Amino acid sequence: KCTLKSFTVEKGIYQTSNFRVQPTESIVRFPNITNLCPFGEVFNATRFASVYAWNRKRISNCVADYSVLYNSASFSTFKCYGVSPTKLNDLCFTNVYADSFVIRGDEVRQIAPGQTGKIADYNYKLPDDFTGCVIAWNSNNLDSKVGGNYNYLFRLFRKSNLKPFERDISTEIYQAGSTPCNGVEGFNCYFPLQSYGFQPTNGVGYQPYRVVVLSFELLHAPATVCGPKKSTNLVKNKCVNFNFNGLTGTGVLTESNKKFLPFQQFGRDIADTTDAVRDPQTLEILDITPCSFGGVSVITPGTNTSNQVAVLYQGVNCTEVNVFQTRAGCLIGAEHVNNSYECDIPIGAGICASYQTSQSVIAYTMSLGAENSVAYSNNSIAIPTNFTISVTTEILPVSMTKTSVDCTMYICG
Amino acid sequence: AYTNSFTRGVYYPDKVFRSSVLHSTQDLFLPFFSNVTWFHNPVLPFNDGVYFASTEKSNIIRGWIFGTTLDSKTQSLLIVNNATNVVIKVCEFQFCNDPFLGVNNCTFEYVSFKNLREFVFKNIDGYFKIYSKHTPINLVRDLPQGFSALEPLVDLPIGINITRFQTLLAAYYVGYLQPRTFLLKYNENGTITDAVDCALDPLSET
Amino acid sequence: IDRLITGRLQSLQTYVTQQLIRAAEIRASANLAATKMSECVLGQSKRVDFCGKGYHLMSFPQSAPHGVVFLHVTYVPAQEKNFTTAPAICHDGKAHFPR
Amino acid sequence: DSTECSNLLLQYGSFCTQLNRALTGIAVEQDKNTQEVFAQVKQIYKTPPIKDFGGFNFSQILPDPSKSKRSFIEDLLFNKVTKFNGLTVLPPLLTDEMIAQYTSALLAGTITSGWTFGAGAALQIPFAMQMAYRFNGIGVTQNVLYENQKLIANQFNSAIGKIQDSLSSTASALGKLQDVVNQNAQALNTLVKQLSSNFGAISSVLNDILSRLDKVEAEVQIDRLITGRLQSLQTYVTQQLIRAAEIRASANLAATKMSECVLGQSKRVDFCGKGYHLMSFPQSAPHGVVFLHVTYVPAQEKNFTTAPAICHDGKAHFPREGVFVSNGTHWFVTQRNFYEPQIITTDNTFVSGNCDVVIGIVNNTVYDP
Amino acid sequence: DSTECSNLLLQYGSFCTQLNRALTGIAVEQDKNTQEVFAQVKQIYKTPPI
Ligand SMILES: *[C@@H]1O[C@H](CO)[C@@H](O)[C@H](O)[C@H]1NC(C)=O
Ligand SMILES: *[C@@H]1O[C@H](CO)[C@@H](O)[C@H](O)[C@H]1NC(C)=O
Ligand SMILES: *[C@@H]1O[C@H](CO)[C@@H](O)[C@H](O)[C@H]1NC(C)=O
Ligand SMILES: *[C@@H]1O[C@H](CO)[C@@H](O)[C@H](O)[C@H]1NC(C)=O
Ligand SMILES: *[C@@H]1O[C@H](CO)[C@@H](O)[C@H](O)[C@H]1NC(C)=O
Ligand SMILES: *[C@@H]1O[C@H](CO)[C@@H](O)[C@H](O)[C@H]1NC(C)=O
Ligand SMILES: *[C@@H]1O[C@H](CO)[C@@H](O)[C@H](O)[C@H]1NC(C)=O
Ligand SMILES: *[C@@H]1O[C@H](CO)[C@@H](O)[C@H](O)[C@H]1NC(C)=O
Ligand SMILES: *[C@@H]1O[C@H](CO)[C@@H](O)[C@H](O)[C@H]1NC(C)=O
Ligand SMILES: *[C@@H]1O[C@H](CO)[C@@H](O)[C@H](O)[C@H]1NC(C)=O
Ligand SMILES: *[C@@H]1O[C@H](CO)[C@@H](O)[C@H](O)[C@H]1NC(C)=O
Repeated sequence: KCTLKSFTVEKGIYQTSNFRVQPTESIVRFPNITNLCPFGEVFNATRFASVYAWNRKRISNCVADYSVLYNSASFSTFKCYGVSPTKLNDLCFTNVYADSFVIRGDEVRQIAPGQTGKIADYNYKLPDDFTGCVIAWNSNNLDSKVGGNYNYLFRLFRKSNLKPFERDISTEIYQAGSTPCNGVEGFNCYFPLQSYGFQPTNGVGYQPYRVVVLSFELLHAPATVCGPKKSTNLVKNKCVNFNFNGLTGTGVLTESNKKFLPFQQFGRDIADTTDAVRDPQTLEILDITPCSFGGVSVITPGTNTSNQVAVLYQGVNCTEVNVFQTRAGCLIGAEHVNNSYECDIPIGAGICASYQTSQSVIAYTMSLGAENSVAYSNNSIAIPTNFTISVTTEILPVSMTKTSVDCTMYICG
Repeated sequence: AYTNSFTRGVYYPDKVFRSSVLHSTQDLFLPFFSNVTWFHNPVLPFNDGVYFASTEKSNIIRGWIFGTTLDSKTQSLLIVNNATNVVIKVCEFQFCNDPFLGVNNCTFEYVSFKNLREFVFKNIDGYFKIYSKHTPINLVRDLPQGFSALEPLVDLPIGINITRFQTLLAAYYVGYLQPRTFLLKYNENGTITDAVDCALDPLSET
Repeated sequence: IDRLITGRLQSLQTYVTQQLIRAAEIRASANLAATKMSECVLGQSKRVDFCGKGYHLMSFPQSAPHGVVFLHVTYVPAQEKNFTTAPAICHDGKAHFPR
Repeated sequence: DSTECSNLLLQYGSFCTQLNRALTGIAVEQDKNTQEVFAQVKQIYKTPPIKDFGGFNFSQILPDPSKSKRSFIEDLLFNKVTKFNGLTVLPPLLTDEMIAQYTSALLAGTITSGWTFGAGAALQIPFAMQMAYRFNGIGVTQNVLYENQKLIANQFNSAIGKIQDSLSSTASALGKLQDVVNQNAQALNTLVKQLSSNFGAISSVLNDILSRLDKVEAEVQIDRLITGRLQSLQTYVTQQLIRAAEIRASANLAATKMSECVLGQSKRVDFCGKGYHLMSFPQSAPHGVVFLHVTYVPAQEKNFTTAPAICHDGKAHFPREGVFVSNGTHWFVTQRNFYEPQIITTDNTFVSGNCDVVIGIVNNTVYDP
Repeated sequence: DSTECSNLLLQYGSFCTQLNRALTGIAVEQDKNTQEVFAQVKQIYKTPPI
């Protein structure tokens, strides 16, 4: 009634909808987890970097998982700027880097966007819009020593401020007057470094914290780093959403008898539609069939005859949907009948339906006419003895409505 | 000296299985029956990409160098078969190719007449591609007839610009790839068999 | 406005194209009806099932809105009987055939 | 799948319903086109058990029960001629077995009853006597069949056998049906390849856009794909509406050949094959029909002297149903389609007045029985 | 013959083949139509001199 925009329906078969078998689950497949990025060297060493001359690792040609750094209990603080720590496991980069240093508990706060003062301006400078995360942990058990661990140092004096991301290892004597220092301490001439003097007895603001800063670049040369890849169990003979190595689709996955070459990853039909895939976690080649779909058609006597209807699912098997599997599709709500009649409402492939006897929609194989044997023999003839004059009505379209449309009045008006 | 290429060097254009079908593709290929240079060790231009093939029995060919300068100022590619293995590296190297056994401004490293070897080398800034095949032959100095299909070995992450190449040390041949349209006969096993070079002659175009 | 012009122009092109294709089917029906008028009404057709099922005697046109009705009058043989038959009969040693 | 695209597609309104209404109108018309051709017999006239048709041998074109129960030639015809992206293919209403039951009923009714089953009830006629009526219908007297009946039957059996089994040797004869298969396949593959096209969008893969772009820009790229895919689908149904009109013309012609040949005997020149038409037999073929037209072709090229009329007792005689011919010394009248000379009698001929009027009249004798 | 436009026209896919194919079918029909009307005669019959 809604398809026809009407409160009345005449006898017929009407296509009212399309129905499609929906995906029962989502499948993801990628290769075995391998070449995981070598971040551990930046955190787990016996030595550590000294903030006046800090050390950088390069991370490349590998898969990261930054979520280890924000789930491990091994660290005392985690901070991040510009992009979320979770988004780092979605992103990809040409290179990745990890900067490292030891700083006292009162001064780790200098490692933030747009900071100023001794550490920010003369040791490690981040711009106002920096993207990256910072990991800090107390190391009083590793990095403190009796009388002070003088290997840990910061630059107290410099000729000028650092630019954003400027690395400097300089140790030139600072000059505080007109006297030239000639590369040694003296009158108004001073060694540019100082120590936090890390000792095991120190209060928390004077205790050593090891710190690491993540950093990244994406360039015109394609990404050598990305985050981690998921995977799922593999399910067959069921409609599923799927993602093999980034290839999205939806279909039924099955066994196959195809013979892929060792480098080939997916197989294609004549119209360049994918019809098979290699499972990256096995040698299984899987055939892909699209999930079952077809028109839904409603078979009706007239609404002034009955409200009873039958439904045909065109080209759909009754497995996928009182019920009758025709060659044209699954038919529902029509009684199969072993008689045959003239075709009342056509279904297809020799099947028709009608409303008949306590009454229902029935479905039957159509009858072409009564069977007759002509009484032929080589010397028998039949001759007519009467002639019943017959008047027949033939009706033909001759003309059409003389419609005209002004396109400027229709388009603009 | 020159030699005819015949109908060889048909590398698989993509990692796709196809069968009982005649696929049409527009990749960089050897134009059929073109001339190639014949050798039996100069530094050479790379153009749009290289075909290399050689008379395999003695295994005298050791590897290749590629890049712009091949001699400091910027990073350049070295590939060499170190007996049981292959070393791939992309430093700012500066050496002659002739002292092959003797060979930091560097950013990547990786390790892998009785016959014809066939190899194809290709780039597009989107990583550096090697294809190859090997087949037995008669003791003939130049490329035999028939079709040969070359299988993708590696697609190396290097990002290096290339305009020039050299060889480390049999006869060997150098041809260049060109933008060309091909029709490829994938058989019932999904191997490329026969192929048509659509721009060769009017019958091939038909 | 250019989005409305683009859509409404394409809407009107789709209508006019299907009207041209439908007019060709009405012309085929009018050419058939003019042939039925000529051969069935102005004549007697010896042409099987052209002017109704049976041996055609005559036909009459009637008007209908946008069409024509032909009332085809036909002889239909009825009440047949079986007989024995022969292709010829033999008399004075000579074969006779029905004239 | 994409609800993003499905929602953008609402802005175009009725177009999605118009194209499916147009394809439905074409789909309903295959079933009409086959019923106009084949379903023009009221009853299924079986096939007689005893094959006493004179010398004529229909076993190449009658059903084979060992097989659908096609004839031999009707199985050669099927062998010489013989999807997914929201596209569906629908079955015909009549199966190949139902169409073969109709061609069986048509030629079984023709062989056993002549043209009579077209005009009313099928009336039996011996086959040699049906052929004598069909000779009499092309202006050749009945006795020219009965006196040559074994020659005529052997010559038919040779033409329907030896020559028509050419369909075993070559497939190129059926090009009109193969063309109709090829055009519909090549159109439907062209509709699918249009899904891979960009139409100016950043990608032709719909989820690729939605995974790569911010939602307000993704709607611009998707509307670019919708515009091109909708124009592609309109181009297809426009070409199928134009192609279906030529198939309707061919089906109306085939339905007319089934009535006027087959269940009649056509006097329309060159309509039911070359020569003077005798019969035709329908055989079914995939998406079509084959008519085997049986026809009479004459065979000599030497000459006679002839005259419009002959003089006798000062009166002009004209041939009643024939021609006057001279063998060089003697004058005869013949039927005009086959050389059978008769003595010129007063009942071979009719008078019309004076000798003086006719141009080229000749002096001879008219015999009085 | 603009190369800049030609590279954009490739992004419309098969349309330009499908139109040139349609006009080729119409071209071949004009010969078929003329052959079916006029070439109905098996031999070039010619009239006597008188
Ligand atoms: C109304 O009922 C009659 C009798 O059952 C039937 O012939 C006719 O098709 C029906 N029409 C509608 C619109 O229901
Ligand atoms: C319907 O589907 C079931 C399960 O796939 C199968 O066993 C059956 O044979 C199918 N029937 C038809 C007619 O396709
Ligand atoms: C149709 O007839 C067969 C005869 O074997 C029978 O098995 C079947 O149940 C019948 N169908 C119905 C719906 O009665
Ligand atoms: C012929 O048929 C009519 C009815 O159509 C009947 O009245 C008449 O008696 C019949 N005549 C003969 C001779 O059978
Ligand atoms: C295809 O594969 C099968 C099984 O590996 C093999 O028997 C056959 O020879 C292969 N080649 C062709 C052309 O079928
Ligand atoms: C005799 O004629 C009638 C006419 O309808 C026919 O039905 C019947 O088959 C014929 N008799 C025999 C024995 O065939
Ligand atoms: C009819 O022709 C077939 C060959 O096509 C032959 O086998 C058969 O014997 C013939 N029938 C008769 C009754 O001679
Ligand atoms: C008889 O007609 C033929 C037709 O080719 C002609 O060649 C010949 O001259 C004619 N016979 C005589 C005796 O002229
Ligand atoms: C003409 O016909 C008669 C009767 O058959 C025959 O006797 C005569 O010899 C024929 N004349 C010629 C010129 O053949
Ligand atoms: C026929 O033609 C011949 C030669 O041209 C002539 O002698 C004769 O008189 C003509 N007769 C008629 C009836 O035209
Ligand atoms: C035909 O016969 C008549 C006599 O009956 C004669 O007068 C006339 O001249 C003859 N004509 C010819 C052409 O021989």
